[PDB]
Amino acid sequence: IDPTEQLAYFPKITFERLTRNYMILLPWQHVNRYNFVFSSTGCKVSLKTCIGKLMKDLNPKVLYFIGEGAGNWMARTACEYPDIKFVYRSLKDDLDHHYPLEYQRVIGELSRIIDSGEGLSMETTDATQKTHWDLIHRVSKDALLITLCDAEFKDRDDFFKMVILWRKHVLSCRICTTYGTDLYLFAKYHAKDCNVKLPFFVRSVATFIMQGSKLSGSECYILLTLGHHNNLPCHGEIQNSKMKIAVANDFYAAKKLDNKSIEANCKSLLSGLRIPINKKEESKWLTNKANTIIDWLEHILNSPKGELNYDFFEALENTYPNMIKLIDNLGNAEIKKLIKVTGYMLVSKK
Amino acid sequence: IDPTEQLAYFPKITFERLTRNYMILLPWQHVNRYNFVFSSTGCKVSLKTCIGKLMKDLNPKVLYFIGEGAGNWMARTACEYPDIKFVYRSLKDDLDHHYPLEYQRVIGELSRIIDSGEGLSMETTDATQKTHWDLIHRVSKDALLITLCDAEFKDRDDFFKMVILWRKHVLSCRICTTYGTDLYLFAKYHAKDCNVKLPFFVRSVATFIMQGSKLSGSECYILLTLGHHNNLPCHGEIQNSKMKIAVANDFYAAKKLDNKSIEANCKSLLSGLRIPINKKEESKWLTNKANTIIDWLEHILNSPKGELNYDFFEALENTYPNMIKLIDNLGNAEIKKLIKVTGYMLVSKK
Ligand SMILES: Nc1ncnc2c1ncn2[C@@H]1O[C@H](CSCC[C@H](N)C(=O)O)[C@@H](O)[C@H]1O
Ligand SMILES: Nc1ncnc2c1ncn2[C@@H]1O[C@H](CSCC[C@H](N)C(=O)O)[C@@H](O)[C@H]1O
Ligand SMILES: [Zn+2]
Ligand SMILES: [Zn+2]
Repeated sequence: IDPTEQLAYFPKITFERLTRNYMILLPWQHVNRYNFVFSSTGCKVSLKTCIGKLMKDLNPKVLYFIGEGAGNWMARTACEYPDIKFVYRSLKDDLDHHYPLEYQRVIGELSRIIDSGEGLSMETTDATQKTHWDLIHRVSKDALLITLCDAEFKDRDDFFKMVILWRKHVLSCRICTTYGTDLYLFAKYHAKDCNVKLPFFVRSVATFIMQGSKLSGSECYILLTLGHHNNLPCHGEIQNSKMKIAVANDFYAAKKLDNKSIEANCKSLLSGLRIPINKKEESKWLTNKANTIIDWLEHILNSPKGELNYDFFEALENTYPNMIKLIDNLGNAEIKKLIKVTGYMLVSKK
Repeated sequence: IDPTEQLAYFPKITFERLTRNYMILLPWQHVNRYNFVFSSTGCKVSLKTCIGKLMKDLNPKVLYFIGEGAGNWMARTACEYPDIKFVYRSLKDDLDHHYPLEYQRVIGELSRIIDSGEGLSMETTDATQKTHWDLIHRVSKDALLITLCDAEFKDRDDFFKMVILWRKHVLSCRICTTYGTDLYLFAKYHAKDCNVKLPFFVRSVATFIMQGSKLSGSECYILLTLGHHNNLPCHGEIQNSKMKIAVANDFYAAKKLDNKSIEANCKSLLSGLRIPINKKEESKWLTNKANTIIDWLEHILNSPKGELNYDFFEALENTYPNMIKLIDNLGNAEIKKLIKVTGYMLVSKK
């Protein structure tokens, strides 16, 4: 139940601040996330590593987490800083997690989350709605020193709607205004448009590019404060930083592995067993989906041990026939689950 | 959506009214129930076959169904009599179905169920509680001409608690009393104690022994009316009637087979495909449970075609090694699902 002891199940995070390409089809950023089931985002972004000096400078007693889904990012934060309380908000709908199901799993209980948002309307859970930020202090009367946002907006221009609303709150809140300009919002951002100017009095301190970010996108985490408005990054800038990481850096695997989680993800993709190789250095009964799953994992089993980097991952994709049959027959949720189980196999090899 | 056309998915019911034994381990009474998923009871008992002449004599416009789980018995009744409305009650708890999920499936909608019991307490859903029978006319102001009970009471002596309560209602109900003694309760009964006398003024018209009843039990359906109280059956009497059926009679299979249901039950026991035999007259990747499932179904595939009766079923059990490994490794819900899929395979053979 000790928070600092649970961090051993979390992997070492590599990031970068602000002609060789890989061409892969699988979400390989999920290799070192085998120890997690409902949410996975806690493995790509970490507060102690990315904005650790900022957490020292302004010691927040309460952290405000918006658009947090299953709460894995919040969960790692609970392990990294075992004396910090949390305020949780995530969009209330059928399609996504609106309860910290992963936090509850790795931490044990919701005691440290003083306000989980239990008993709130669809409107008061949406970061793009004024009433959400109005009811943010409904329990915690602590200022929004550091506000974390990981919301995956359907129309990406909703990012701005919540940025303006964050600004509007910190500049019109009895609690927050007593801290001045030294208030930060660490939000996930996709570069839909190049060199876009931030709303009035919103400044980008730093742009963070994650190793655990999907290689094909333009996803980055930007530290926002109150100050003279500047331009946001662009697809190009992020893409070269993302690519530079993939070549040089290798994916770090969690020091300790949670067997209960490994087995959870296994049962989750398909109800069938994983095998250790006997090397010591018909399948007609399964459905088309169940076969493609086992056949990929068989290829991983038969494949030798290699460094956990996009060089070796590209090789595993190029050494497998029916790669396109695979990506078509398995949904985005299944392929992500697949890589968690694949990464475990690759870590447990030799 | 036509009720009479949906009866083709229901199997022909064989029953009996009131030294050779089989020794089987699997619930074979589930062979002809491949077309059903949430509930299965509709295949062992039918009103048009068992008490068809009684439904003619007193034409009920509304039928009262208590302890009905997923509502498959009610569903077959809807097909057998396409102009009858229903009142539904089943115990409200987490462990069992308290909504007619199977009726909704085979019929399409809950339009014919005038009172599904939606918005009732745990107490008003329990047949052993006075308030249940008090709120029975909360919608339907039609007398309890024929009341059907299939409740699977934890302590079997709760059967009497509801029988006395049924009596107490029909003899103290403004609506019901206007019909006199000619009121019937068709209830499931287990012979816990031999020759037990029914409560005062409750008479057993007939005792019904089903082919689709579990061979090892003492389950029977007894038609109860208001009259001089008589004795209930006993384990012995039922057992010889149950055995007499198993020897002579063969299980009738549904004329038409619902592919959507067959596939539902398949996915339900394990997420893997069923194969047609190519005769034209490693498995290390699966878990211990998934293997025992496939290995049994492989034995059924390799086995020749035979009559759907306990003679052939005993033979299939005696021709299979690890029969005890099977019954231990698979729960009562899984083995029941297994036989539904087994029966489909046996029906689809040659
Ligand atoms: N407009 C909006 N306002 C608030 N939350 C939103 C939103 N649009 C999407 N979301 C939330 O954003 C989430 C993206 S996933 C968040 C994962 C999280 N960082 C973790 O590690 O657990 C979704 O689950 C959804 O509930
Ligand atoms: N005391 C009680 N009062 C009412 N219902 C009860 C009960 N004890 C058990 N039950 C119900 O009895 C059901 C037995 S299964 C009923 C299946 C039904 N004939 C069909 O074909 O769909 C359980 O689902 C449970 O909800
Ligand atoms: Zn505030
Ligand atoms: Zn009445």
